[PDB]
Amino acid sequence: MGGQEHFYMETQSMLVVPKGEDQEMDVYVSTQFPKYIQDIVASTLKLPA
Amino acid sequence: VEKFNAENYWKKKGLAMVPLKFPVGLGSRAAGQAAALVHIYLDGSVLVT
Repeated sequence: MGGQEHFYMETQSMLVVPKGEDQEMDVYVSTQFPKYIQDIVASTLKLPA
Repeated sequence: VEKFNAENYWKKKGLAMVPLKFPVGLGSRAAGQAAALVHIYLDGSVLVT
């Protein structure tokens, strides 16, 4: 049995905006799992959640 | 200051002392109500507002 592309009509898309205070980031992203986005971004920046 | 003012015609000193009772409170119980929202993320960090 062959695979299959998700083929959501909206491609992968995000905007990451640093606030400029206390290394606060806001992440606007087309995802199904915000808490996971928060984790991997915080980890990558070595920041608390 | 009394000594000074007896010896100086064009320059005078003065002293004063005032007391304070400053009451605190608003008109009703409802005016003093207050609220907060606290999250604890899975890394243990806290967000409060």
